[PDB]
Amino acid sequence: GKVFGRCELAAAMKRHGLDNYRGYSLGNWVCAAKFESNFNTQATNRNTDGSTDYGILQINSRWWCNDGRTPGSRNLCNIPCSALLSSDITASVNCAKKIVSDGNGMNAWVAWRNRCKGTDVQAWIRGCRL
Repeated sequence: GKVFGRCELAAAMKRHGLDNYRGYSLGNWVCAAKFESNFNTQATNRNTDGSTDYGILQINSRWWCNDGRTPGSRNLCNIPCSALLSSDITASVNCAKKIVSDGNGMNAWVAWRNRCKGTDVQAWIRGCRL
């Protein structure tokens, strides 16, 4: 397992191209992870509706990843949801990119919309080596 630190996650996300990706500066992505999962790569939220949110960015199994148990599955990231529980952030970052590339803002992430949008998101990367 793994729980990231803020700056460790910022650096990994930047190595994966997230700083300014589709108009979202790096702190947006760190803030989203903070409030979605508290940086826990294995965070898993199982919803009454039968879908589940997986990993550090709490990506959902209806549209985005396949867990084989969710009605209406589209698997638009073309990954098993297990890949979103990895200690390495590859699948989560690539799927987060795909979400935005499929026409969704960051507003897809409830924690970003509710905790991060409009704030000084740069604070989430302040003092980090990048």
